[PDB]
Amino acid sequence: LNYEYPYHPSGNPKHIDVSEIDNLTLADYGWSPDAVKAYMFGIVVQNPDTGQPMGDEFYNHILERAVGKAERALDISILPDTQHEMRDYHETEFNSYMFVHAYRKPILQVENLQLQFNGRPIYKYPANWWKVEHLAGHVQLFPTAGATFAPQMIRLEYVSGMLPRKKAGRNKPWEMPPELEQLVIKYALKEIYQVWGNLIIGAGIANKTLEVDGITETIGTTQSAMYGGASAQILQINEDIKELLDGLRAYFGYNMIGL
Amino acid sequence: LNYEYPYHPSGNPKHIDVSEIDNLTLADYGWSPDAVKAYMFGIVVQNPDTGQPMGDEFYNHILERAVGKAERALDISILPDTQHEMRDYHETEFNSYMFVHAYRKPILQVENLQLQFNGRPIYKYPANWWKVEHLAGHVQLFPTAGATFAPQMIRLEYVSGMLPRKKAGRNKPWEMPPELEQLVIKYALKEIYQVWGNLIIGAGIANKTLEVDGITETIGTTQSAMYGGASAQILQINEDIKELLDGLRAYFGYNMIGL
Amino acid sequence: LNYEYPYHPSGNPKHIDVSEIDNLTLADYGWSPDAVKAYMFGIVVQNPDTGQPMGDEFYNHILERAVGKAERALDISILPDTQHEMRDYHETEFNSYMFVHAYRKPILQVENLQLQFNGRPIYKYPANWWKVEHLAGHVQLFPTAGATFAPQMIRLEYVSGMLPRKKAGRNKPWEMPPELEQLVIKYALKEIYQVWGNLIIGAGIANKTLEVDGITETIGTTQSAMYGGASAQILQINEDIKELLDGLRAYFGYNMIGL
Amino acid sequence: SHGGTTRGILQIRSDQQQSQHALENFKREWKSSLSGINGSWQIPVVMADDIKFVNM
Amino acid sequence: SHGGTTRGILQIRSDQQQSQHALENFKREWKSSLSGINGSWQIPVVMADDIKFVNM
Ligand SMILES: [Zn+2]
Ligand SMILES: [Zn+2]
Ligand SMILES: [Zn+2]
Repeated sequence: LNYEYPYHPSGNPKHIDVSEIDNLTLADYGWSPDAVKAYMFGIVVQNPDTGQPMGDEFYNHILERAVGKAERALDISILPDTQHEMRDYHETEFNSYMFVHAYRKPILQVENLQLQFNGRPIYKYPANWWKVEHLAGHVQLFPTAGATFAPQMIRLEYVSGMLPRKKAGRNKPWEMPPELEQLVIKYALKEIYQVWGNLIIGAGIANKTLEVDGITETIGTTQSAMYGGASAQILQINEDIKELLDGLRAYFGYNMIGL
Repeated sequence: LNYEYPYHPSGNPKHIDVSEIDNLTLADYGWSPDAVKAYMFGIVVQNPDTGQPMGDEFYNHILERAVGKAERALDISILPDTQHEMRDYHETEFNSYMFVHAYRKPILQVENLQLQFNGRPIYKYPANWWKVEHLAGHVQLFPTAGATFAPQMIRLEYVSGMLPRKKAGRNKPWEMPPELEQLVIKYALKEIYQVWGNLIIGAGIANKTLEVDGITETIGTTQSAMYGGASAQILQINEDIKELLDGLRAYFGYNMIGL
Repeated sequence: LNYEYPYHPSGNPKHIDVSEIDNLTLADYGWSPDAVKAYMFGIVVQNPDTGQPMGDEFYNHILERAVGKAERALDISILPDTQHEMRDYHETEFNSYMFVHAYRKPILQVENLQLQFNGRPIYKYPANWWKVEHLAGHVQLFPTAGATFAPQMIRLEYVSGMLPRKKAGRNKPWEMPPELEQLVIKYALKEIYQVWGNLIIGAGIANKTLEVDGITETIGTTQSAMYGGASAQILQINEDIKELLDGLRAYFGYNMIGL
Repeated sequence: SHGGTTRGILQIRSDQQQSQHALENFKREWKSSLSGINGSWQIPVVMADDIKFVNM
Repeated sequence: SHGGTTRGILQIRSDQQQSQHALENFKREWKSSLSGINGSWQIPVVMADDIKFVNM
């Protein structure tokens, strides 16, 4: 077999170039102001006195925080990033084919794996030994050929993250599921509805009547002393979030550790 | 290896200069009056009789207290600060590679570590022995080469805190998660909504009608004898806080100690 | 080492001069009428018949009692004061490096520590032996070199209290947390809202209508036979208090004693 | 030779599961305080919402 | 040599924990009435909202 050294085509196939991780952007995953606005078709958000529409800056801000919330809501790494870990030796798992669980998952690829002492490599494992399970976040060695623990013996460098899916409706284990995109959308949408729900009427108005010279107008509104103007949509979005998180917490597993 | 002495590049890499910790400010983390106002787009807070808008002083005041509340809500150190601890010897943990848990986390870097007697250094551990786990708040030694406890034997100097994140959507373990910023925002916003909710109408008005010379006006409002004018927004913000704190209390672990 | 005698720089560093404890005032901690008024921006409290505004005397009165309530709500000493204790000998804790828990915490500094008999010093411990843990309220000795209890053998003089914090957003263990200030504010604010909630309308009015010569006015109000005019704000302030006390009762620990 | 000798499962439960990083440094807090002869008589204090041990 | 021999925890519970001063003079009330041979057969009366002893 011949390959770019670390990327042995069975155990550690290359999925991204370490230059592309700088080139990828939120819009490449479909997280864009236009995508949010699409879910608010027929609505426009604008300053009631000034008339100017809300700018895309706030949309992108909200989207970046929605991605952060999604990355803590599921114990995952979404946008590609280079991770450098110093990991403890434990005898049970070191005996178990040098088992290590990465802090961040999925693994896009492993970049380096060494056993070291004060930064000196004691051994560098051949890349043909590296066994990677991308969605699990597991790395192992299968060698071709006085204490139960010690700190920071293992040095592991890898890329965590997901790539945008290459086919409609489908994703590989290292590609983003189609509806995690929609989950991040829904999180953005829930904040934008909170903004819009202030502006449908003047501040604090929950009923109005005006009568002048035999003309009468009277409006009841979705605002009230209990419920804000976008309560309903937020409730629905919360339902959708609940279903989405149920499904995605079935796709990613339960966390476990042996003590 | 060559390095600035304490900052051995494997065990204690330098993340901040001890001059920059004075230069960092709240606005560098995005906590600014403009950031709060953005979440109240289309609202303005102004004195009903005087017309003057509420000044940025109150915004910055509220933000500083929102940071304090966030630092107690999660057992964390947010803004960089230099911590000096005198720590007890305990035989079990001293035998466990000189294990010490810092009072404040994350560790940005360790500055000094000594075993002492009446302020006299008995031993100064080489910086190449220091093993730091930044997000955990753990420090250990891995030496290169009549009682179970005694008070204040170990002197530990370090910087605790978080740095502002360098990439969109991503944070290293020593960088602030994108939505802890939003949590501090939400805490500020919850007080500013309490202020604004007094001023939408005259004091104590919950309904009004005026009729003069065949013109009639009638307003119902979000105030009531139970609910204040911004009850709804505060409730929603409390929901968002609950979700954010759930996620962040999953990111930081459960506290534990052995007795 | 050279130092002002009691203030050995490792075990008992000096944090305040015993002259400054007289010079510190509530306004130095930010507890001021202006600080309360800021949280009631756009409101003014004034005698409905006399028109005169409520004086700062009542504000300072309320603030002093809010500090007293805060000092019992958390088992702490807030404003610096000199504490003189006569403490019992107990064999277990005297054997445990002369362990004593102070009645008041934090310790700013220890001023004197002696073993005595009818006021005669039997031994005065060298200040280089004193080990102080400020936030815990613990003092111990680490000597450099017929009954299980007896009354009032140990004489301990110290300063308890907190200093105003020196940096924004941050506090040392002997400095006041930024939101304990806000807790004392909220306690003051809760009484001032009870005062203001009487004056928004005439006494006992919960609805009014007046019609004269074809002009009609009609007002519904936040007063009712159940809820007072500021019920809502008081409820919200109670919520904020609950969150603040949760956080601060996590910062200070659970009380314990061995019998 | 082949069995599961595992005594039981320590169930800790809260509003959400810990991250893997949190759980691995909790494993370090555990082993540095409680393992072997060195830890043998210490007891951990834990303040989780509920703690259960299932005997298998 | 190293263990916790502690029999158990006496949990007393009320609307709020006692101050440290209150708790230390409760320790004095306790030891002056109940410790050693001198106290050996007396029983304390306590009127806390609930009292529990946890066997460890
Ligand atoms: Zn896993
Ligand atoms: Zn910890
Ligand atoms: Zn205590």
